[PDB]
Amino acid sequence: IAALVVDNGSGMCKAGFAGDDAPRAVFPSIVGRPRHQGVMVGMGQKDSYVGDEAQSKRGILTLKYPIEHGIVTNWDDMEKIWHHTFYNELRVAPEEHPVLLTEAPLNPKANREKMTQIMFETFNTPAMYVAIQAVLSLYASGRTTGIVMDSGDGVTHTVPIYEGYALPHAILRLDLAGRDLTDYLMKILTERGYSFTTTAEREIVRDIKEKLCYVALDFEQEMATAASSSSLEKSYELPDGQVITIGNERFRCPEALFQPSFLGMESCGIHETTFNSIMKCDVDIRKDLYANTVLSGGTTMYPGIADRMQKEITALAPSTMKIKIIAPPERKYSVWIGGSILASLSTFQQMWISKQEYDESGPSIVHRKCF
Amino acid sequence: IAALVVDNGSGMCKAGFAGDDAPRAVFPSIVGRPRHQGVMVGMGQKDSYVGDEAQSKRGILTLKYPIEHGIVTNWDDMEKIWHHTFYNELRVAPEEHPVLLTEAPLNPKANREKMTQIMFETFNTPAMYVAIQAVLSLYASGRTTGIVMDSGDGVTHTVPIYEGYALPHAILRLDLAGRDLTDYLMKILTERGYSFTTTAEREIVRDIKEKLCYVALDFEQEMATAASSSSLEKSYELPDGQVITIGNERFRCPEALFQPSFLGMESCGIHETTFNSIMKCDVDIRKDLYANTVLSGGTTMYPGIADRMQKEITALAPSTMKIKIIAPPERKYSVWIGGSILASLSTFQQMWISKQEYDESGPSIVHRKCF
Amino acid sequence: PAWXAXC
Amino acid sequence: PAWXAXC
Amino acid sequence: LKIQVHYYEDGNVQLVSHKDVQDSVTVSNEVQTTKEFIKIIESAENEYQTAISENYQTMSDTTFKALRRQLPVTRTKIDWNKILSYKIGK
Ligand SMILES: Nc1ncnc2c1ncn2[C@@H]1O[C@H](COP(=O)(O)OP(=O)(O)O)[C@@H](O)[C@H]1O
Ligand SMILES: Nc1ncnc2c1ncn2[C@@H]1O[C@H](COP(=O)(O)OP(=O)(O)O)[C@@H](O)[C@H]1O
Ligand SMILES: [Mg+2]
Ligand SMILES: [Mg+2]
Repeated sequence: IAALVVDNGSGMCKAGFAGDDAPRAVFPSIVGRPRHQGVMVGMGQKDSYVGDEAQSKRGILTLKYPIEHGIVTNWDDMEKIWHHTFYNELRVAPEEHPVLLTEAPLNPKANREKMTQIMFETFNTPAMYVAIQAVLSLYASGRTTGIVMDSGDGVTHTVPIYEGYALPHAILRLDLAGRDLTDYLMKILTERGYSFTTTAEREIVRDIKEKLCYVALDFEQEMATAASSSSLEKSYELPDGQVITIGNERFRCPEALFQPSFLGMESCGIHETTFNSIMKCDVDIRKDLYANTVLSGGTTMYPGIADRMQKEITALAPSTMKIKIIAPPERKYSVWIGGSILASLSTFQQMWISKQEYDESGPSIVHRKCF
Repeated sequence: IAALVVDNGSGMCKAGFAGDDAPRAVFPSIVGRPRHQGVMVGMGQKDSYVGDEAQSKRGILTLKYPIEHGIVTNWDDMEKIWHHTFYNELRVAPEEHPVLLTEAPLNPKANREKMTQIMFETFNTPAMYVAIQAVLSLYASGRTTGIVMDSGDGVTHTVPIYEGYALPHAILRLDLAGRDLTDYLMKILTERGYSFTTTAEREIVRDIKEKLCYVALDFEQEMATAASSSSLEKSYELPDGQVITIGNERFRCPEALFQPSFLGMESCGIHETTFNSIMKCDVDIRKDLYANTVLSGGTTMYPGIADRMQKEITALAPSTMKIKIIAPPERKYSVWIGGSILASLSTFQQMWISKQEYDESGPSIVHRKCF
Repeated sequence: PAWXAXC
Repeated sequence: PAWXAXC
Repeated sequence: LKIQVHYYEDGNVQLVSHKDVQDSVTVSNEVQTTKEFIKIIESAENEYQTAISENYQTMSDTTFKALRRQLPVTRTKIDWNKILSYKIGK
């Protein structure tokens, strides 16, 4: 039987069977409910739409993300996401196949506990493992020594991993993520009088970000150009047909990854957290990391972010280093791909916790393997 | 005129006139700058704040320590700490009283010049001296021989002082201290779902470290008890009124002082660096030292730390050497206390570098001493 | 409706 | 807000 | 120039070393040659001691580490369950 691989991303759920080269199910991790009383009873409405359903019916629903910064905040909402993942999106009985769960680094013990409990007892999975997302990210490029800079909708994190072993004390988390950049995008679009408030409107702003924002290579000269010619500014049209112009705002939004001060976060920028994790690594190995900075997760998709990460972390490194930013295509779903790779293998076939083990030993098996 | 005694500690600056048995000023050595714009211009708001003003204003300031690990990082920030010490904390003109500066052993020779030049040329001190911290500690403890284990916010220092002299060859500077220990508390709190990131938030964690945390006499026995029963669990509520619930974390943090492995530190633990220092001595003085183990500086305060230190270092020494741990109260301040005594000696009143001596010799006064 | 798009 | 005492 | 040290309190450690020096000089006066030869001896012995203290207290830690490490590449103590089970990738 083929194990099931699920990337529990904060914004989108990527899932499939082991050995697929790309995820089968790729959908926004949304649970919806209706904002108004239902009146055409002959329609036969259902009380909570999920995934692409909620995104289809958008403006009659309140939209809930159950995962905030990797923390599962609402469990019955997340349980419905997994129910839909299994019975509808993949069409499989999860009690008959082993399951691979991705998880974010430095995420509290209880999240793994409740994930475990729900898998082993709501879905009765037969065997299971929970992988540190960055491991899978590095593995996805086929390399086995580097530092990963992961940056999803909910978490940005830096993990050094050498000869395939992680450095746990040298990990960093920064919660400034894709949602936060959507937040700041609202605020700056408000300057040109484009207000967006409802969750539905939030999704419009997410769409806008995903197609007109880009990482400026040279912020000062760019912003001087933006104050000198309209040629850097362009437009997009709403689901309401009307056009909206995105301008200075284009670059100002993604600039925040390097300047978290712009969202009033004192926390260091992504170039600083990568550097500050390399400098937490043992003095020997820093070279091996500089040739192997791998980017992963969807907010690493901004045009020019690689160029900026390079030209920035260049300044943080000493001169005479091969500072090479590994930013391929498929970085989008890389984490999942790595899951599928690792899942296919007899060595990893030792790692999966048997349901029976958990059943007999309680949470005491997972309380170890979470490190 | 009476002398002024100043302790340039990593975390808190302890200061006051000589002969006194408690310092007249005790404050966190912080330069705190604005995080945000001062819109209410009528406040008379400051370019930076210091000490208890910064700690009151915590929520709106970027808190920078000018000493990190043990070295001054930015001279003008330290210079502000000193200016504030004189004019605000003590309300005195530094031109008018002799001055003593504490200093760490093996601090590079140029630092002595910078301190000396600032104290004469910025602050016009009428006489000056610079002293090895650790000496003052034993001196304050009365005894004329022993091994110091001094640990504040930045450096753990071990010195065997014999016939009233530091033995320089035996001095084991250890980069593990209070600040480093604070970081690890952040992580073990994270396990249970509490988060803290901003440099303001760091100081909140410091308050917790100084209250709930303690040293267990034997690690897994205690931990097994804690894993069995919630009896070992206590609480402390943040400025935002929510209680934190804490058990297993309480002994786990300061365990690190015995296990630098927990933080990936290559250097040995606190008992270890003490032994490892003892063994370097002229062999005849070994027993003179073992009866004379002296603890000091703020990190030495944790409940059970002395009893643990005894059971720990007893393993390393050959038995029947009668190892004894001097750890009464008031050891929070032994270093500054020592200087206050030293500055009361009539011979020392002859021995200061005078203002007139520096005004003829400049910083070259130290070149006879520094080799 | 007061703003440009949006309300 | 996610976090138990922080976000 | 040669140095030899032995310690044996419980186990044993030994230091063994040589340096060879070649130089060229010019001859002027009895006082000046006296001073000059001494200056060379002074310089050579003080540099030789300076290297053998200051370099060996740091660089020997790094080369001895390159022969066997103090903590692993992970900077963590190894874990027997994961070490038995996980033949981690090439
Ligand atoms: N073309 C794009 N440019 C910038 N950001 C993007 C782009 N496409 C997707 N994203 C961001 O990727 C984030 C989610 O990526 P992903 O890692 O797949 O989901 P999750 O973060 O939940 O695991 C979203 O917040 C979205 O803003
Ligand atoms: N009662 C206590 N419990 C735990 N930690 C303490 C206590 N008192 C002081 N400390 C720690 O000692 C550190 C500073 O020690 P101290 O030697 O007084 O400062 P410095 O070395 O800068 O002079 C602080 O970071 C503080 O966390
Ligand atoms: Mg993700
Ligand atoms: Mg001190």
